[PDB]
Amino acid sequence: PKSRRSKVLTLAQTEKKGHEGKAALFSGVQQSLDSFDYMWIFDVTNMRNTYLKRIRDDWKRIFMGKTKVMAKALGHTPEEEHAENVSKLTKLLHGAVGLLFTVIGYFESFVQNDFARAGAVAPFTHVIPAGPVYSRAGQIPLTHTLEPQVRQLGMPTVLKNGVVTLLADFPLCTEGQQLDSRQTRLLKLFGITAAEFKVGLLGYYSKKGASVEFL
Amino acid sequence: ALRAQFENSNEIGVFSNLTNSYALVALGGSENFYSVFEAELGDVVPVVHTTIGGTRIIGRLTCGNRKGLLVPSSTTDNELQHLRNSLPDPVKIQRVDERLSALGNIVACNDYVALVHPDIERETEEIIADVLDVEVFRQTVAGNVLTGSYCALSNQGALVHPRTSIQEQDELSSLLQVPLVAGTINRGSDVIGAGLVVNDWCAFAGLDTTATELAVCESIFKLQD
Amino acid sequence: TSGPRDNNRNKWAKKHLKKGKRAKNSNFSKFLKKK
Amino acid sequence: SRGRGAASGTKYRMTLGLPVQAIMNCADNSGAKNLYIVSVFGTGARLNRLPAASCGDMVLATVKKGKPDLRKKIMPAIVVRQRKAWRRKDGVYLYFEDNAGVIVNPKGEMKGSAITGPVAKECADLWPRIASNAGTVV
Amino acid sequence: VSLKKKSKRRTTRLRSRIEKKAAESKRKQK
Amino acid sequence: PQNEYIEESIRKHGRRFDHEERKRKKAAREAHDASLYAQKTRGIKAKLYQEKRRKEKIQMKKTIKQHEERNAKRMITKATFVKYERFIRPMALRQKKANVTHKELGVTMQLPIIGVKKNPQSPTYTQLGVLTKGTVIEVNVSELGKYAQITNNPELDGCVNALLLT
RNA sequence: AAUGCCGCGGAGCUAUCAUCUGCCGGAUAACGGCUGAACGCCUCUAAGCCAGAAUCCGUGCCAGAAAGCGACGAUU
RNA sequence: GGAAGUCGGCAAAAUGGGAAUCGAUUCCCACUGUCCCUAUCUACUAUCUAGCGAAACCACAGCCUGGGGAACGGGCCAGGCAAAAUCAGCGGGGUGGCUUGUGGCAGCCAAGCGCGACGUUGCUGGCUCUUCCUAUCAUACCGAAGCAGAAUUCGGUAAGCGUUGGACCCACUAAUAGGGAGCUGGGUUCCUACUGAUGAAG
RNA sequence: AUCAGACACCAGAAAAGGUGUUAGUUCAUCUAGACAGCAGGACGGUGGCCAUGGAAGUCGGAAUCCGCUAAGGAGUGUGUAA
Repeated sequence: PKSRRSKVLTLAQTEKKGHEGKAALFSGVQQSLDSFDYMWIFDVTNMRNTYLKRIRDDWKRIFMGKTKVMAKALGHTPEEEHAENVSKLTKLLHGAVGLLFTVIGYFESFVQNDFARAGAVAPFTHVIPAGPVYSRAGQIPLTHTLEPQVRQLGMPTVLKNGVVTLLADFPLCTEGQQLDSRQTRLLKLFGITAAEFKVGLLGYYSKKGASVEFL
Repeated sequence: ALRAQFENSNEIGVFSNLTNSYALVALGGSENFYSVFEAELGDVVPVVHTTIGGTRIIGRLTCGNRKGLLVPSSTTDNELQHLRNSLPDPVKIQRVDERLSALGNIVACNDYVALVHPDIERETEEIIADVLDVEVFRQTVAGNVLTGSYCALSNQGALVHPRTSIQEQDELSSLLQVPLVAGTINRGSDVIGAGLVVNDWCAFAGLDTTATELAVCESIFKLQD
Repeated sequence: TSGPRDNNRNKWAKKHLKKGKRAKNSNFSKFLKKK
Repeated sequence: SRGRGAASGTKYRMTLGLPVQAIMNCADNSGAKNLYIVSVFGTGARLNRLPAASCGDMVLATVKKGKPDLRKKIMPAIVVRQRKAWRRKDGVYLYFEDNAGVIVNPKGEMKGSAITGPVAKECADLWPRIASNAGTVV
Repeated sequence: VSLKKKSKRRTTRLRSRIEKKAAESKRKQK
Repeated sequence: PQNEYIEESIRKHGRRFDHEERKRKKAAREAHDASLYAQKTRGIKAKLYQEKRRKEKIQMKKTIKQHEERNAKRMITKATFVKYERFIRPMALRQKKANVTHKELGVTMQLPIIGVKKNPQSPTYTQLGVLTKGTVIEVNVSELGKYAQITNNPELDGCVNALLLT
């Protein structure tokens, strides 16, 4: 009756709040602004949820909601903004940045390694030996039982005699080159910890000082 | 002891005849049979790709030994001339004016002694003794007249029916001066001659011959060395 | 069994005509043609 | 599979002279005397055409006269001799003076042991077992 | 060419029978 | 080959090289394939396709509904039951057991017909025992004697399905 | 001797009772794909394309419009 | 080869005959163109010719397809078509747009408008003949299936080509698929068409 | 429309199917960035408990709770003996 794309559906029963969620995030942003101190600006990064939970553990709360939603709730104009001189702070407020309550030394120094993501550049030129696959690139003192990985890899490999074997060596990563999705997915099965979580503490919206520096 | 099939048939004795001086293979089918025979006897004795009377049962139509060869009456002049040209000079060929045309079925002959169909003609018996230079004896095998088809002969061993008795076994061995064993070829087929062709130093049987049967033929023919 | 109208039978018949199996007809024609 | 079962070679077209209902002589030493033709293998769909056999053809046979235990089986039979004259492909015309045949299993090795009388070479070539156990092959 | 399996033109009994039984259908639904 | 030999082959040698992408493509284009089938096919195959698509469509609408609120010759031509018998009553058309369905209990019991009282279409058929639509027949109710009315036509349906008068 | 009877009997006729002969080019259907939108993904289809059945159309074979025709020869 | 034909030894050949059961039937042997499977030979007719020379029948005639409410017909409608004169054969011509593959009773829902759809649960006539259709038994090519191979099941396109021999039975066969539009048995007491043959004429 | 329509209450099939097209009616989010697309997160108590050779959300039996949120369902499917 009409050439239109089909919209499949499932039985998840986990529908989101949408506008209600945005309103709740705005209310939480206002509460975080009204919170006591420590005036942090850091919400998330390429790090995993486990890293975010670990960071939140050293606090008594990291929360930003949708990016620029809290900035819109606060307001670019100082009259709408709860803080002072927030006109310049709103422009700097981009990406995943949020407040917390618990610090500076841990954020500056403690940067746990994590699996890399696409778009960045690999720290070196990772290569994979030919023949049977190596789980840890020779660091395992490495089972070859990843038979389903032979079908799900797409690399030049053939499942011979129940063991995934690569006909020729394939360089997974190259130094100075942007990481693609295929390279990132291939490196996910290996130990490529090319990441370093960071935080931003340029300024602090103190109750008395009210000096949000841009250092 | 080797296993071979002419075309897709277990009967190689019917389609070929083997002696201690030459080999004969059927013509017009697949030469894979000729190829197999040449692979084991090409450097020893000549192999002739021949037919007898425009027919491929040359094994059961012609009987011979290391000395001479016999052909039936129905053998054409061209084929007889072909056989003479192919075979070497020290081998003689003879036409037989025998009523029983199937020479390979009525005569089982080794290099020294031959046992023949009981009702063979006297003139046939005399020319057999003249050409083959063997002692000829009229007797039946397990009460069965077709000696050439129901018994296989070599210089050092021979086989007969499993239906023969022990006293018949002893009498046949005594009259042939060669060890004789009651056995079967091609997995229970009692046509030993049709399923087996043997010279004094090698043996050919059908591919359907059992391992036990091959061991029996090897044991009687002393072909391990 | 496939007939003569078979497209396969036509195809390998064409393959026979594409090779030396018809070259015995070319030189055959050339012999009378020259003489 | 019975139709061309263990033939070890194709047969040339031969004059048919033994149709069904034919009565014909047993040629082996198994003990049977006479055979009655019931059907012939490899006959297609020809309207009103009486099924017929030639030398070396395999037929369904009933032992009309013979040993009782040889009977009560519709047994395959190989027509080895035929009275009707037929053209051998080399050109000569042949005809044996009686119609003879042998009792054989479907595989192609007979129950008999020795054939009394002449054997057509066409029969002996499609059936190496008959050739192996034949006495005179013409 | 018609290019059909069934003719698009109808017989006079058939066309008359529609007005015969279409009216009865309205009578039945009434 | 023993037991699960093919996945032993799958385990040892892998699956066919193009299987995953071919099945992905086939599943993707199945949406167009179903519509092409619906618009091209004719006859019985179209009609069974129509009925099965209606069934599945109503079925998927119901489960998405269930997903919703959970989230929230003088012879007798009629079958008979056993001078006056001038006509011929065939024993073939004759019947002896009927499926009587209780009204309150809602259970159908196959019981023999004790007798027939009267046929509303024709009282003459009552003497012959001809069972017609609406005919009154009495059957034993010990396992449940009570009367009942025929709820169908024995001549057409063949099976005498009746509703108990209770 | 109304073909007296019998044997052989050329020629002719004839017998799957005898012998010979029975072939290749396109377009498709089921179906398998390429590119590719519609619908920023996908997709054999919508525009196009490829392979593809003893199928359809031709070639071949038979007839030759007796109201279809051309070339050539002679022309009282 | 020897009743395999036919409802069946009708008719011929054996010269008709041997044994059983109640002249009939059956059986075994015997015979044969009833048959496989038709071929050949002779006479007459038919053919042409010379002579003679009718009759039945006759509103008028003469192509087919679809329609003409019916009765579809040859005349009417719309088409295919359509070329003199003839010869010999053979006999053809003298009632739903129905219907199909999925049973009857009761209850529960309930997209919706007291009904209420699908579901869901409760119980007992045969012998030969031209052509067409596909709704395909086999052959060709495909898809699916514990489809390892072989063999096989189901389904799709497909009607080009085949779909037998004997008394539901038993064989063969790749298969023995289903239907539409000259003859005989047991059971109740002129013209036109088709096919060949000439034939005036730009 | 690879078997269109000229049909004539379109009444027998008729109840309906279609990723064919054009119009509408009623509800949805949307420069606080809409749908889609690519990048990533899609977690940790926890392999919750019976159930078992082997079942870790996904052979199978009731849910199906929580720390974090911007969100990670005692889990939508594939898959793995696990």
